[PDB]
Amino acid sequence: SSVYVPDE
Amino acid sequence: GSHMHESKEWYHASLTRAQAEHMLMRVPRDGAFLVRKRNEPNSYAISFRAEGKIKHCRVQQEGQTVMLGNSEFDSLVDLISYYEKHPLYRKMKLRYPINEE
Repeated sequence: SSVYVPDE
Repeated sequence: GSHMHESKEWYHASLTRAQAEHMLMRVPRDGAFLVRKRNEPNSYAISFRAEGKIKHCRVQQEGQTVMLGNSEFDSLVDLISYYEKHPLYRKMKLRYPINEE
């Protein structure tokens, strides 16, 4: 459930 | 070079996400950043502060190169050098490295 900056 | 980040002060190897956020929250400043090795194979994270919030961006090591989104670089050091000069997230650039103590 780690939130990262969205891919792409 | 492929492993040149291993002697960079902004690289923290297996620092955890929580440890990275703790460091970024001590004296918060937009543009602050560090790089850490994630607990997944061939994976790193840039942990940084931009526009008043703390965020994390995944970087993939693919063979000899690294990828951030669709952008390929020869190495992590080259990636970090580029994002000191050009924005990483919105208009924020990497400016204030959090150094290993």
